[PDB]
Amino acid sequence: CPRFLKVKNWETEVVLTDTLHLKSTLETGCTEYICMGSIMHPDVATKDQLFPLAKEFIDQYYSSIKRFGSKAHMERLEEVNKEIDTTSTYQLKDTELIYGAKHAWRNASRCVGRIQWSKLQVFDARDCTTAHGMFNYICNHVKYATNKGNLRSAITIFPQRTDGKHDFRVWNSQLIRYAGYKQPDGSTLGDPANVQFTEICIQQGWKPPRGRFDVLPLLLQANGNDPELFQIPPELVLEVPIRHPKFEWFKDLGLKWYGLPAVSNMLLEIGGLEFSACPFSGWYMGTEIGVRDYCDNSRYNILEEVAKKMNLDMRKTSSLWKDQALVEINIAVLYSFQSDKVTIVDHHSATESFIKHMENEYRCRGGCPADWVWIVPPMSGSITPVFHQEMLNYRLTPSFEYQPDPWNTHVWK
Amino acid sequence: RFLKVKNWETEVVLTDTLHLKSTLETGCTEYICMGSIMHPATKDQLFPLAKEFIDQYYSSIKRFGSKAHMERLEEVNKEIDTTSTYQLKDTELIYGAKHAWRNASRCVGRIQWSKLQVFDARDCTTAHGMFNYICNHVKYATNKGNLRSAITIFPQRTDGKHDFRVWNSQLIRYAGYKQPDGSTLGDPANVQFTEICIQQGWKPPRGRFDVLPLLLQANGNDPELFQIPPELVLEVPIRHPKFEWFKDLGLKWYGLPAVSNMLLEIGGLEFSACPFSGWYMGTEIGVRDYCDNSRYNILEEVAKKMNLDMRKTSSLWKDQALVEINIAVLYSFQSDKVTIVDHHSATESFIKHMENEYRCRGGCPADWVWIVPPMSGSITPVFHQEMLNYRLTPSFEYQPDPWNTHVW
Ligand code: HEM
Ligand code: HEM
Ligand SMILES: CNCc1cc(OCc2ccc3ccc(N)nc3c2)ccc1Cl
Ligand SMILES: CNCc1cc(OCc2ccc3ccc(N)nc3c2)ccc1Cl
Ligand SMILES: CNCc1cc(OCc2ccc3ccc(N)nc3c2)ccc1Cl
Ligand SMILES: C[C@H](O)[C@H](O)[C@H]1CNc2nc(N)[nH]c(=O)c2N1
Ligand SMILES: C[C@H](O)[C@H](O)[C@H]1CNc2nc(N)[nH]c(=O)c2N1
Ligand SMILES: [Zn+2]
Repeated sequence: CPRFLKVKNWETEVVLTDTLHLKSTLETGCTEYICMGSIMHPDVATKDQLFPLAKEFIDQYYSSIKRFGSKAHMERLEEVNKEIDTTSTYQLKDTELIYGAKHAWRNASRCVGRIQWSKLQVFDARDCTTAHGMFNYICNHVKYATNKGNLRSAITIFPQRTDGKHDFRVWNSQLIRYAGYKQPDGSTLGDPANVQFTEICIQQGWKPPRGRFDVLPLLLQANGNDPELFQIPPELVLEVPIRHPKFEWFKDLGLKWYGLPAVSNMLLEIGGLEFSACPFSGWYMGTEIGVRDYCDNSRYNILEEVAKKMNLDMRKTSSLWKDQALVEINIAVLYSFQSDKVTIVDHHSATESFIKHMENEYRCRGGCPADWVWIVPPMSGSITPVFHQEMLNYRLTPSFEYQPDPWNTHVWK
Repeated sequence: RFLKVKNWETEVVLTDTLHLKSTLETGCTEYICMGSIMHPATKDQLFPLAKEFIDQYYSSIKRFGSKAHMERLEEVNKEIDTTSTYQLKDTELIYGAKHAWRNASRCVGRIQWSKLQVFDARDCTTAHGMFNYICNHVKYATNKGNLRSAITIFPQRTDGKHDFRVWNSQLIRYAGYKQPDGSTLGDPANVQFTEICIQQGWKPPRGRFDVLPLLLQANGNDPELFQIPPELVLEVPIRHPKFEWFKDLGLKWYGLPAVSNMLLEIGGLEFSACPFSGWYMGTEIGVRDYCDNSRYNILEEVAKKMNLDMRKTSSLWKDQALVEINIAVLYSFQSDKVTIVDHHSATESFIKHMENEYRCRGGCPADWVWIVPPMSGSITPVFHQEMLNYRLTPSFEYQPDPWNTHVW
C-alpha cells in the first residue's frame, strides 16, 4: 500500500490526499483482480484474539484525548489486559463507550450524514437484563430522539456478547416500521419489505390490524432468551401525512410515513467487543422515503398511481413518466415534513454537506472512507456534488457491521 | 472460486466463473476499494500476450489446438523474432475489436457488441488518409439517422515515436471559448482543445455550437487540421413536446457519439487511434452534457422558463428541470428519426445482456458506478443489480492527451 492515495473531484478539480487508509483493519472483498464495490454484503473472540484488538482501541482512544503514552494510558492497558486474562473479556469505561459509538458512525463509509457524527447522544443500557427493560430503554430513546419533531441523533447500547448464547437482540430491522401482509391472491398490503418479520410477530401472538400503515410491535431478546413482544406507545410514534404543495389530489393517496429512522439490526464493534443490540437513529434524507420506500417496485410501488393522477402518457418509457412522477413524490415528502416541522434533509443539501465534511476529514484526519455506490442518492445522481467526487472505501474500527437475522440463528428454549 | 451476484429486486442470482480468466489489475486491494476512481512492449512480453489472444480466438471458432491454431502461433512467434512485433489477420482484428467492446465494463450498451462494423485502416500513412477514413466512418455510421455501430482502426504503435492519434476526444464536438469576462461560450470541456485548433490556424466562428475541426496525427508527425464536410454532420434541434418556449433556448446536439481518444489493445498490440461510435443514451446529452456544472450548465435557464421557485434546494427545482430537459432530448431525436435510447430501455437491455453473458460466457464484467444512469438511478433495474468488475483483454484503455506528450 502506497503512503499517499489521491482522490479527485472532476467538477471542481480539487485534489485530496488520503493517508488514513493505512489504518485499514479488515478486508473489503475486493482484490487486485476484482472489485466488489457493488456487492451489498461481501462463536466469540478468544483471549489471544481479543488482546491486540483491545490495545488497538485503547491506544486510539488515548491518542484522541492527547494522553498517548501517559500513566493513565499504560494503567488502562494493564487493567484491560488483566481483565481479559482472568475473565476472557473486558468492560469499556463510559468515556470509551461514547468515543467508540461516535467513531463507528464517523467510520460508516455508507453514511452521507456523517457531518453530524460528533453530535450523538449515547445511552448506556449495559445494565439491562430483561426484554421489558429493553422496552423501557427503547421508549426513552424514541422519545428523546423524536423531540417533538426537532430530531436528535442517538444510540442505545445493550450488553455486549459473552459466549454467543446470551445475545441481546432487537429482532426488528428498525424500531419503527410498517407491517406487510401477503394476501391469498398474491397481492401485498402494507410494506412488502416487512412481510417475513410481520409473519413472525403474528406467530408470537401479535394481533394485526391488517392496514396499510400498521406500526409493528417491538420484538426484543434479552440475554439469549426467547424474544418478547411489546407495543410502542402510539404517542411516541411521530408520523407525517404526505401532501403536495400544488397537487391537491396527492393527499387523497392516503400516504404517510414515520419521522424517526432508527436502525436496530446492526452490530457495533468496539475494541473487539461486540454489541449485538445497539439501535441508533438520526433523521431522514427525503429520497429514502420518496424514492426507495415509495417507488421501489418491491416496496410501496406508487409510481403508476401517481403518474395516472398526473395524467402522464404511460405508454412509452421515453416519455419519462416515471422520472416525472418520482420528482413530484419527493417534492411532496420534503414539503410535508417541513410543513409539520419534522427534521428532514433534501439530497442536494445533504450531499453538499457531506462534501464539506469529507474535505474537513481529509484535512484533520488524513482521510474519509466513503462508499460511492451508497453515498450517491438514488435520484438525480450527477446533479449532486458527490457524483463527481472520487472516493476511497476501506474499513476502520470501531464500526457498524451487518449480522444475520436472529430468527435464523436463535435456539428456541 | 465461483462468485455469486444477486439482483435485490428480482432475487435472481447469477454465478460468475469468467472473472477467473482476468489477468489485468482493477486498482483495488484487499484493504482498499477504488471502484469510484476514474483512472486508477518487448518480444518477451509480447508473445505470451499474443498467444493468450490467438488461443482465445481459436477457441472461439472451436478450432483450439488445431493445425491452423498451431501454425498461427509459430507464424506469430517467428514474426515477433524477426520484426519485434506482429500483424493480426483481418479475422483476428474484427474478433478483437468486438471483444474489446464486449469486455468494456463501463458500457451499458453491450447487448449490441457483436454488431460492429470494423474498418481496417492499418494501411494508412498520412493525416489526409486518416481524414478520408474518418469521413467514410462518419457517413456509414450516421446512415441518415439510422445509426450503425462502427470502429475504424489505424496502424498499431511501433516504437512509440510514430503514433497515430486523433487529437479530438470525439469525432464530432462543439468548441468552447474563454470570454474576457471570465465566462465560457460553448462547451467548457473543449476549451483547451479549441485553443490548440485556433493556434494551429483554425478560424473560429465563436458560436455556442461550432463543430470542431479534426486534428489528426499520423506516424508521430505534427497533427493537421481538417473540416468535416457539413453534410456529414447530422444535428438535432432540441424542442419540447409541451413547452413551446423550449426551442427558443436555441439548443441542439449532434447525432453521432464517436469516441476517438481511447486506446484499443489486442494481443499485446496497441492501437492508439481507433475512433468508434454507436448511438446515444438520452442522459448522456440531457443530464451530463447540458446539466453538469462544468458543461453547458443550463438548469438555471430552464427552471426560470418553467417559473420554478429556485430559492430553496428542497423545492427540487433542479430535479424538475432536469427531467423536462431529458424529455426534450428524447422527443427531439425521435421526431427526427435519429437513433437514441432512453435510460429505462437501455438498462433493461443491459440486464438481459448480463443474463445472456452469464449463460453463454460464465459472466459479464460490469462497473456499477458507470452503468447506473446519472438520473433516476433506483427506478432503473441496474441500480439493484450486483455487479462484479474485472478487466478482460482485448480492451479499450485510457491514454494521455497527445498534447502532453508530443514534441513538435
Ligand atoms: C443525522 C442524520 C443522518 C442522515 C441524514 C443519514 C443518512 C444516511 C443515508 C441516506 C444512508 C443510506 C440509507 C439507505 O439507503 O439504506 C445512511 C446509511 C448509514 N448510516 Fe447514516 N444518517 C444519519 C445518521 C446516522 C447515525 C446517527 C448513524 C449511527 C450512529 C448512522 C449510521 C449509518 C450506517 C452504519 C449506514 C450504512 C447502513 C448499511 O450499510 O446498511 N447514520 N445514512
Ligand atoms: C450502440 C450503442 C451504444 C450505447 C447506447 C452505449 C452506451 C454507453 C454509455 C451511456 C456509456 C457511458 C458514457 C459516459 O458516461 O461518458 C458508455 C461507455 C462506454 N462505451 Fe458504450 N455505447 C454504445 C456503443 C459502444 C461501442 C460501439 C463501443 C466500442 C466499440 C462502446 C464502448 C464503450 C466504452 C469503452 C465505454 C467506457 C468509456 C470510458 O471508460 O471512459 N460503446 N457506453
Ligand atoms: C434494508 N437495507 C439494508 C440495510 C440498511 C440499513 O441501514 C440503512 C440506514 C441506516 C442508518 C440510517 C440513519 C439515518 C437515516 N436517515 N437513514 C439510515 C438508513 C441497515 C441494515 C440493512 Cl440490512
Ligand atoms: C519472441 N518469441 C520468443 C518466445 C517464444 C515462445 O514460444 C513460441 C511458441 C511457438 C509455437 C507454440 C505452439 C504452441 C504453444 N503452446 N506454444 C508455442 C510457443 C515463448 C516465449 C518467447 Cl519470449
Ligand atoms: C469524459 N468522460 C470520461 C471519458 C469517457 C469516454 O467515453 C464515453 C463513451 C464511450 C463510448 C460511447 C459509445 C456510445 C455512446 N452513446 N456513448 C459513449 C460514451 C472516453 C474518454 C473519457 Cl476520459
Ligand atoms: C467520481 C466518479 O467516478 C465519476 O464522477 C464518474 C461517476 N460515474 C460515471 N458514470 C458514467 N456513465 N460516466 C461518468 O463520467 C461517470 N463519472
Ligand atoms: C446492487 C447495489 O449494490 C444495491 O442496489 C445498492 C445500490 N446503492 C444503494 N445505496 C443506498 N444508499 N442504499 C441502498 O440500498 C443501495 N442499494
Ligand atoms: Zn473495489
